[PDB]
Amino acid sequence: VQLVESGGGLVQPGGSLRLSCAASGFTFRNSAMHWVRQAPGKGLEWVSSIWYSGSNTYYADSVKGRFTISRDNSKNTLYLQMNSLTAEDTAVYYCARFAGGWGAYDVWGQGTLVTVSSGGGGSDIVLTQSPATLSLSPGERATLSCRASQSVSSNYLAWYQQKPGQAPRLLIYDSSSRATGVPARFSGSGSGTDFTLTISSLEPEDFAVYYCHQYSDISPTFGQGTKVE
Amino acid sequence: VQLVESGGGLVQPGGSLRLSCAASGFTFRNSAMHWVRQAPGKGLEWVSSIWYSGSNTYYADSVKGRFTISRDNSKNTLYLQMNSLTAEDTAVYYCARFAGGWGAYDVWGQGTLVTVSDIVLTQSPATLSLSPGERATLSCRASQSVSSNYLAWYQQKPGQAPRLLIYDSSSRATGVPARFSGSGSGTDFTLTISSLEPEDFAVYYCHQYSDISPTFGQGTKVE
Amino acid sequence: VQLVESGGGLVQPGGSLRLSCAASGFTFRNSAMHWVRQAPGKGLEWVSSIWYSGSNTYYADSVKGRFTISRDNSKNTLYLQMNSLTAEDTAVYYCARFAGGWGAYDVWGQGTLVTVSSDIVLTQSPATLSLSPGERATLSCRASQSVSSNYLAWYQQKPGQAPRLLIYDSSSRATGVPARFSGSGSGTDFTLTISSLEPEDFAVYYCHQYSDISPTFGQGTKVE
Amino acid sequence: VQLVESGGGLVQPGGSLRLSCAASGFTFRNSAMHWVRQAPGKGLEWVSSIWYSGSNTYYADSVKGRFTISRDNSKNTLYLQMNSLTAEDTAVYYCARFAGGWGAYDVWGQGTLVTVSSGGGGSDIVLTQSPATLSLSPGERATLSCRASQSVSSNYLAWYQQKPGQAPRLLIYDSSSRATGVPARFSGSGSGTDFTLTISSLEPEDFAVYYCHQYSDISPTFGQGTKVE
Amino acid sequence: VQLVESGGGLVQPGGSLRLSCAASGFTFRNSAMHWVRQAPGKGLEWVSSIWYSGSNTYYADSVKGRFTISRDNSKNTLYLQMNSLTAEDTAVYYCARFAGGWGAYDVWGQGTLVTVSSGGGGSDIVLTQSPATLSLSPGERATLSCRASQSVSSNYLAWYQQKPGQAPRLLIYDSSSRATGVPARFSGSGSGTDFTLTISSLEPEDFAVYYCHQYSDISPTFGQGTKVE
Amino acid sequence: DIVLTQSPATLSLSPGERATLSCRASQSVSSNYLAWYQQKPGQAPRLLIYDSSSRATGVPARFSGSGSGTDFTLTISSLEPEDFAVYYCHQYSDISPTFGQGTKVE
Amino acid sequence: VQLVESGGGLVQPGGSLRLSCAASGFTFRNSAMHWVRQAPGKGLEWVSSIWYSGSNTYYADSVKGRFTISRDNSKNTLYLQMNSLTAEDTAVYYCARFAGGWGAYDVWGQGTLVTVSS
Repeated sequence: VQLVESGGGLVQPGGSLRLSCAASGFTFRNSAMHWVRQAPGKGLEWVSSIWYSGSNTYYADSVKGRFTISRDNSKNTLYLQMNSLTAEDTAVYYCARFAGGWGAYDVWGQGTLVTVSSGGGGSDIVLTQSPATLSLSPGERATLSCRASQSVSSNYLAWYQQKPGQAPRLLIYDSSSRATGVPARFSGSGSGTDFTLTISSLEPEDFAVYYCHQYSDISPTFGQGTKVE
Repeated sequence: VQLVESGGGLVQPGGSLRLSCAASGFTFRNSAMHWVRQAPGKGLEWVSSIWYSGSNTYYADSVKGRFTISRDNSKNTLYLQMNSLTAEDTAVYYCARFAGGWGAYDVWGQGTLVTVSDIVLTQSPATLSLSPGERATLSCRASQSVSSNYLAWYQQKPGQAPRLLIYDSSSRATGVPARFSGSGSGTDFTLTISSLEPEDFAVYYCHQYSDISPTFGQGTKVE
Repeated sequence: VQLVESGGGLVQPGGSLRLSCAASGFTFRNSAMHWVRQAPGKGLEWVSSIWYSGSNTYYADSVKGRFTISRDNSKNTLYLQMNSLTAEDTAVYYCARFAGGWGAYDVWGQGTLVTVSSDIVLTQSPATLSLSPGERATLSCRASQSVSSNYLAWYQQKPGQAPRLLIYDSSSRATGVPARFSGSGSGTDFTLTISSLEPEDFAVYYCHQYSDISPTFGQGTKVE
Repeated sequence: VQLVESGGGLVQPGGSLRLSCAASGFTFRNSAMHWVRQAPGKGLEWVSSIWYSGSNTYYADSVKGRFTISRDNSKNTLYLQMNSLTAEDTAVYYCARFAGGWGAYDVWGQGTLVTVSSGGGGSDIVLTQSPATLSLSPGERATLSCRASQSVSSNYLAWYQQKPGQAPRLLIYDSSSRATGVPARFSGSGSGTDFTLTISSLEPEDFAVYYCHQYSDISPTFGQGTKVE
Repeated sequence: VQLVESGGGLVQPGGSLRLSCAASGFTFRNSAMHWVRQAPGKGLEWVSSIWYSGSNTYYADSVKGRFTISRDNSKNTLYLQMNSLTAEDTAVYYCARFAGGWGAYDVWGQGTLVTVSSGGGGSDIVLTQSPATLSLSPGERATLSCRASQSVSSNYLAWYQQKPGQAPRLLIYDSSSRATGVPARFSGSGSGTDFTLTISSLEPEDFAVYYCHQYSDISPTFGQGTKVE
Repeated sequence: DIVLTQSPATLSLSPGERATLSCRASQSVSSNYLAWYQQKPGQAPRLLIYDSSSRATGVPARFSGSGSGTDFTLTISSLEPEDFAVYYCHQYSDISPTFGQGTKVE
Repeated sequence: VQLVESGGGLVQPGGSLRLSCAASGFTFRNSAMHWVRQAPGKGLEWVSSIWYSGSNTYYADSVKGRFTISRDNSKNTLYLQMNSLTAEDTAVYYCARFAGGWGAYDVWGQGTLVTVSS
């Protein structure tokens, strides 16, 4: 009683890949077969399902319209055709026999890693903002930090304010240059890998989420935001 | 059916005051009489109780040893002697007849106020959640200007005495790592911990010593 | 440069205790010595001060009239006499040397805990209700333990005036109370309902248990 | 039913203190009374027990010979006399009525803090050794670190070697001076707050525990040791 | 150049002992002499110090008030009088000559073991609680385990709740009996060596430390606690 | 099997006098688990002393128990008219409970 | 806190009889319950004992194999089934709560007379 999986690998975004799973030890023609995936460092996520040819194949919203599950009962083989791949599809994909009330997912393939990427061995510039949250009162000072994993060339770092339901608004660019119409109580500083946004005296209209942003290369990245409450 | 209160007023700490409550309209000889107080802008708090003879008088520990409840049934009057008063005894004191299953505190006196009697420091934020390596920026804002910039910062770890970090607003104490730094003047002072270590997670207090009545901020927890 | 503290402990209210702090490593004869205390879960608070003599001694209003600070320079010892203690004096007391412009409180004693101390907690909900005339006010009183005999009462208090009985024995409407007030519940969960609010009904409402020797009140619900 | 405690406080090592517990609301003279303590940030620990006349008083092994439990049924009071106190006796002490199969410790005193200390602390220079353990082979290099919390004046820092069951052996003193008879493969270096002991090529006799030691003030301190196995 | 130690041994808590160290091969009258101790499986710890005519003896805070260092230069002997001994004094004690900048502790005694015990090897029933910490939300169930090294006769096991700064509260006794005033959401079960405390639906006031406790013999023991946060 | 022997079998006394009753066990009574009971004509026994020396709740102070091992004594300091009855000692130190044969105070 | 006893009476030798004891005011389910008897003009005599589930029930030699002690914790009731009765069983029988170190027989039933005669 075994499922022998094959396929996967590293592919470009928008590319195509086909996974296969060869069964033995049970009457494959009668069994419902599913695909399950697991993103790196994440939990299990159902992908697709196929049953007898009098039923309908099912897909998760994540893959419906791009992936095709199929089976060839004469070869006891399950297939997953993966088209129009995106970096969000990066995961280990498992084939599994579904037994419902008689065993749930009782037989699993060993899993194959599918990574969808166009990048090299280097990483993008990662921005880490701290703290995640600041609870303050009007009149008080807010000091926000943005630290980069690599030095930001030319100090090409910007700060944005975003209020609920609204688009982000530019506050600071080039690390220290205050945008047009921005009150003087906003000020940025720092260079290289250490940047700071300071709000000298908070007003009630300053309570929002603040993002830092580096534009020193072709791969723009944002910080994850600091919420000022 | 009435309770007429008298007494109270403004008193020095450690002083003494007596309260009285004169009853009419019911058989005061038999009634259980209680005292209840209410601090300014607070809830009701029971103080003391007295009943018939052959019964125990009761006090709350806030007042046990300093207050004396008594009654003279021949004058239909209830008394409360309050000695060694402290600023936390400031409250409005009510006399009340206790009827238990027949009305609880169904009759109240009108109540009398007993009151026994600088630069405020406000720190921000109240709480900071950070990781090692990150920067902590602490604020201290005084209600008036701190002359000579006589403002200090202390670190306190749980269960231990406070520890001097910075005084004179910017002067870092002997043996304090350089990652601690203070700034500001007048009414806005700031303590910055440039790169946190796990032993730096503690409560931090600012402190002004520029006058006769030294005051502290209420502390910021860095967790 | 040490300060060796001793004393403290658990005592009954109105009792007495003495704290001492023995100094070494500096010219204690010349040093300004202070006492500082910290209640559980509270901030640092100055208590008293003593100087050269020259001795205009200083106290906080919380302790002035009951506490006595003193010093014996021949033994390098600081003293704090605590009389007529109250539950609000419960705190950890620190001795400290005051260096002013040359170190503020640069040396601290280890601190000693003084506890003056020795029931049924009432929790009201919600803390606040904003309503209009004609609307329904529903008040809850949740007890930490069962209230025997349903000995729970409700009082209404308007600003600056004494409380007034609305309901006692959980369900008994007091004399003169309009029928729009109603109480219910048993054991640990009690409710006061004001069916259709009047403009004079906007006040603070307290629940009250009198089923034992230690009567307690809820913390109040403000109806505005 | 109540237990009113009193006593406690701050005491010096070797000192004495008596704790008392006044009972009300039950037949105290018949009840078994215990003392229980709890060190700061630690769990509950039974200390002593006393019962009717004709029964044995019992003590924990840590306090047997130093503590004395007693009772005065005429005052409904329980006592604990604590002699030969040491910093390990620092705890909150509770009196408690023991009901056994009828409620275990069903009534507790409020607890009183007993702190035994001589004034610490403190100004002591803290030495931190790293790593705690090094697993190496003969011929390899051992590099040991000692970090001081404050600057070690005159670089008065020493290194000792200790093998199991033997006294420590001086290796290095004055930070860099190799003691007489110590092989040249041992060498110390560093200054201020950063010191290092290097064993250039390990021999089979070099596998032991190594301690650093500062003697630059009146309060000598040691590191907690690095084991080279 | 020798230091000959003598003394030590096994003593009961509260007892007394005197250690001696006889020097030869150097001008003992000029040397500063220290005592150093080492608890079993622990690091080195300085104890006391003594020097010349102007007797300026120093002690560690742990022993100040209980130990007395002295010297008799006419017999070239160092002494350590140890009073008010406790199990925390159990250690190997070394005498050592202090040479400061000319050798630190360059000469050590061989060490003598001092053990302070009243006969404690352990017939006591050990209770192990698991897990040490539980992070849950209001409304969820908390299941706490208490395991005994030996069978708990008559199921004399109790459960206590302790909030910070307050005395413990009896929750459960006789393994399954709910104490007076305890809400029905608390329940205990189990027998012999396997016991469980269950909080069916957590309330915000139920977040506290919980201890199990066996009273089936004359050496009562507690579990080490489970924190529900 | 622990035999309890009370003495004397009969005590003739007046109000105000002292009653001293003795119970001797054939073996040592473990933990001093010995109790005293008072029984009046036609009534159930009523506990006076347990654990050799513990006076039960509601029992007047004039009753007091003492002793250990094999020799136990119940003392009634000042006999009242209501104290004249039969008194039994009782050991519960093992799984085989035994009683004394009683001492009648008359 | 009381024990309400019932049963007894006059029955012929070799007959059978059941005694009952209804408890209130304490956690009966956890208490050890004993039966004690007293022959006319004689002293107290232990008869039987019962404890928690998992413990041994005990009988005096004079009743072993004929008497049966039992309990119904749901009804807080103690029973004594007395079979094969003989003139030697004539006595007043008491139910009692056994508190051990915390009060020995601190609660007694009022007793019921069982007489065996023809």
